[PDB]
Amino acid sequence: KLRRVRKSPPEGWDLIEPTLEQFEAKMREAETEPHEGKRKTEINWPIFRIHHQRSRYVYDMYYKKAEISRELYEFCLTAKFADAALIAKWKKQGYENLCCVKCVNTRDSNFGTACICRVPKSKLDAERVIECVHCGCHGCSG
Amino acid sequence: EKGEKRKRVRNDDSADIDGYTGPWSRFIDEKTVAKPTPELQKQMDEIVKKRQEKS
Amino acid sequence: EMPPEHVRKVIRDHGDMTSRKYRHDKRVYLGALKYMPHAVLKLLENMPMPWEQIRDVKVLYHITGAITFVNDIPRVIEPVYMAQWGTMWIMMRREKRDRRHFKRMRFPPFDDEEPPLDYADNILDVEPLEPIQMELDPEEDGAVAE
Amino acid sequence: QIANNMDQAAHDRLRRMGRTQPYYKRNAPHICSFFVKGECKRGEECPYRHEKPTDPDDPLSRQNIRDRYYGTNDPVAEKILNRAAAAPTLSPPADTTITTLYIGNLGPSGAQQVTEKDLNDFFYQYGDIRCLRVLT
Amino acid sequence: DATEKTRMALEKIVNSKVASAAQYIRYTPSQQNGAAGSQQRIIRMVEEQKDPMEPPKFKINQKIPRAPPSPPAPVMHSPPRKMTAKD
Amino acid sequence: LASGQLKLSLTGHISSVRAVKVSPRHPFLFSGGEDKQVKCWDLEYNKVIRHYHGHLSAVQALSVHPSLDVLVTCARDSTARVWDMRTKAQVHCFAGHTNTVADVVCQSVDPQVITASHDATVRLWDLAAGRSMCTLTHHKK
Amino acid sequence: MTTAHRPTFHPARGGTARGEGDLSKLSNQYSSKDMPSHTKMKYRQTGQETEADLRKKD
Amino acid sequence: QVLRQGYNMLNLLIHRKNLNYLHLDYNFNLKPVKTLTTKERKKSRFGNAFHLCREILRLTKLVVDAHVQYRLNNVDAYQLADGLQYIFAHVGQLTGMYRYKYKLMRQVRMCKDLKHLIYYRFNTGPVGKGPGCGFWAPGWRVWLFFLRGITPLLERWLGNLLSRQFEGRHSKGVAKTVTKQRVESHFDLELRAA
Ligand SMILES: [Zn+2]
Ligand SMILES: [Zn+2]
Ligand SMILES: [Zn+2]
Ligand SMILES: [Zn+2]
Repeated sequence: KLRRVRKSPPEGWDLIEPTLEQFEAKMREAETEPHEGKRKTEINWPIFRIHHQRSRYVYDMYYKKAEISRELYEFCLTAKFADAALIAKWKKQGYENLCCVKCVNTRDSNFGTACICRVPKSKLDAERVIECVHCGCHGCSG
Repeated sequence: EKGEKRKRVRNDDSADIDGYTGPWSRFIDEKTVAKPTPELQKQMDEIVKKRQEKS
Repeated sequence: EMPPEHVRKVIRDHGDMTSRKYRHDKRVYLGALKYMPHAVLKLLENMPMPWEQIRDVKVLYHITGAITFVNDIPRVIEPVYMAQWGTMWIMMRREKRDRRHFKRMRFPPFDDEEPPLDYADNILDVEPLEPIQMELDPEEDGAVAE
Repeated sequence: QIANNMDQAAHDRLRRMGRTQPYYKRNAPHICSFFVKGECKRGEECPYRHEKPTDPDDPLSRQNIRDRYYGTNDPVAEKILNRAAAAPTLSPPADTTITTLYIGNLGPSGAQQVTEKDLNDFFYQYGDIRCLRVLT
Repeated sequence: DATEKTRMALEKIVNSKVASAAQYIRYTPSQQNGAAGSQQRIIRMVEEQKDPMEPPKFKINQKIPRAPPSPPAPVMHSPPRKMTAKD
Repeated sequence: LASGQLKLSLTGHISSVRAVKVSPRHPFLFSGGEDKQVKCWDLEYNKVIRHYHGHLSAVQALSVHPSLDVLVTCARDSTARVWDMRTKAQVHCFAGHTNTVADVVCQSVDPQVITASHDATVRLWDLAAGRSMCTLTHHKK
Repeated sequence: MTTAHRPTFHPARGGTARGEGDLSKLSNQYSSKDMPSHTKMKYRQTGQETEADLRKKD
Repeated sequence: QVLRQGYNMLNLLIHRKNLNYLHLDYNFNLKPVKTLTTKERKKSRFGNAFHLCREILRLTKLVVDAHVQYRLNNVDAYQLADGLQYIFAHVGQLTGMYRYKYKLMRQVRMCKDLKHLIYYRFNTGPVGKGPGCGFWAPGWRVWLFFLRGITPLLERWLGNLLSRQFEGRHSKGVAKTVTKQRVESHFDLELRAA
């Protein structure tokens, strides 16, 4: 990754490097863990889950905590440490807990609806438990 | 009428590499595995055996 | 766009397609065959130029792993590109002038029974050795060097 | 064959045994095999049903689409036909000299009672009444 | 009028032959026990997405006898002309 | 026509040419033959631009529709076949007759196709539907 | 007796091959010449001695 | 991936036909694993769609393996570039493509012509004969323009291969045309019919 961004990490990369380096360890384990004893839908879920976490950590450091400068935050977007297109959603009102961009692509669904996990729980038959097939998200709206 | 929800074990600490559960927060109630009672097991054990005894 | 690891996982799990777990997908895997010459064409078009040690390419991949299409068209500014290959002519001549023995690589580079390598296990972590690049002079070539 | 069948008596026999209410339970999910195995690892997220299978000795568990379509050896058909045949019926007595029918459930006397004209109009439809006796 | 009517009628063939190699429906069922209280259903019919990478699904190398001909047209001849044994 | 002089001899059928029609609306000559071929000759090049393949035996006759871009052809295979003049697609096969179809003629109104056969019938065809809506049995031979 | 080496005494018939009687019965294998070709239709020019004008032209 | 895909995808076609006595090795050579009966050797005779696809995948593997060797740090950038240069000049000697498409001799010639063009300008002065001429771009381009036109051809051909492999072969009662030897028997048909 860092080879492919040419400039050096700008300012306080040491604050985020040990955490990002742990997400890398997580992601490689998720790639190589056996697909046996798991649903054909389940095995992809940790990938989307870890990719959500890592993007969320970079995002929270810059926006909520302000512990990294914009140049270091934008560096993480440039170095593909965080998905700019997922962070682009968490800025939108009503999307601030979105699990993955695949769940808001309405075009890919049979009827042109969003994913069911995007329905607010108060609008469900709220005893109902959800695990959406795209990522196992139980509900990510309200 | 003219026309409560459960609570979820949220841990939105994004740095908590092991502990974070964003959208994947379970309900605190959530019965993540279901197994029949031993009475129902014994009935259903013979059912699969009768199916398998066709051989 | 979505995580690189998704297609990697999918491809790795579907494996050699002998397992019955993905028996449903075998028929999709065959139907992709008529579009395989397209995937070859788009891949070789996007092959890195020798001054690039890695090129990242946009891919469009079947959700089931069946085919990967390199979705780019690689476009160049032809003075920059004529120039970039101009420097290659200089460097490669200078190497062939100056190398004692130029061992050409052996073809095929892998044996007929050698199974293909996995990018993640063998090639992702080994840092690439340097490309062919002319050392541009920062004073004379300063309009272009950076 | 079926567009033009006219046995109105057979139509009545069918009407009087067809289920009137729509039975919706035949659209519930399949029973969860992992729950039959005792190991449903999805818990309350499982869409499939967590309940007793049909006992495999009951012939209703062993059905074939071809049997049910062509109408041969269908278990549920035989369970219907038997119970429809077991229903009680009128049948005339061996006394071939008898041509009398008792009629009942006429209600009490007064405004609830059927008139003799009521039986006259309903029953002269079928044949020539020799006598009608009313017992209000 | 005949040319245009016939043209578009066989255009539908050839276009669908060289291609061979929201919307709703309001439904008034006759089984009036019905949907709850309703003389009519209304349903959204979406079209299921075809996978472009999926090959032809089913065998069509089957062969079966032709449909029997349309029933005999009466033969409508002039009466037989008698052949002599000389003929 | 006026002087009888042979302008051109066009060669290209494998065997006997036995249907020939000049299109009323196109610079095309259509021809078919005992070799099962049906050929469109572009008279602006004197060359076979299109083939219509599907006949199983000798093409007996063909007729070019007066107002559609449609060609109909008979054969010994007891079918008349209707062709899209442009895409060469077989828009209909008139599988009514029971012996070789000897003649066909086209017109703009219904019946757009009329066919004669060695089964001694004449048939009138609905060219939209592709079904014979009359059979004239009156011929003995 | 030899009888396999017989001619067509019996009549030929057809009209039931691939894609005849139903447009879905075309197999997706199609012949090399079935490609689209000559798709712009030519027509005869105006004033070609057309029938009604020819009739006028006694 | 494209090599894994293509390799898997040709293997499935072998196994779809139950030709389990053939083996497709990883460089895409198709080896019979046993001596073939007349039945087996007839039944397993794949045509030019399978093999031209297989040989295009062979070429692709030569290219990607040249890059993989570089990326394993066991070839340098100069040997990669010379290696790519060699591949695209000698496609007609590292692959069997010409067997399934003799018109490809047009491109084989053209990459031989560009090599003489490039080398005699490259090998000038102290730069002598021998390996190292890695200016691979002219040779590479030739095969991309080959692929431009072969892509729709194989798309159609592999479609026809697949469709009869899935739909079956409908071709009963297709009109057999009349050709050189068949003319004289066809004249006698139509004579006797008339
Ligand atoms: Zn999601
Ligand atoms: Zn979802
Ligand atoms: Zn969600
Ligand atoms: Zn379950």
